[PDB]
Amino acid sequence: RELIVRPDTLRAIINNRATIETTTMEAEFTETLMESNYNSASVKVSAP
Amino acid sequence: AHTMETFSRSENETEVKQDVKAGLEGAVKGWGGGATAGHGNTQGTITT
Repeated sequence: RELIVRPDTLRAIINNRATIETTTMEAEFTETLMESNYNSASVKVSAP
Repeated sequence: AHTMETFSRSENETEVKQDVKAGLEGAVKGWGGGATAGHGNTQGTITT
């Protein structure tokens, strides 16, 4: 619904300052874990 | 025109090694014998 009566003219100002803005953000993260174990046992028994 | 670029990088690397070894031997009247033991531990870490 039209709330106001159509005016004969409009009050305006001119502004043509165009702007372009681009932002890029990259993030990386890497985490490597390594573990290792070894156990050894040797036994020897003798007699004649 | 105005361009701003920022870059950051962090690399961390860690290594730990630990080797243990032991041994025993002996003989009397030909009733010989021997023993041996070992252990290892290696831990690495890479963080980027």
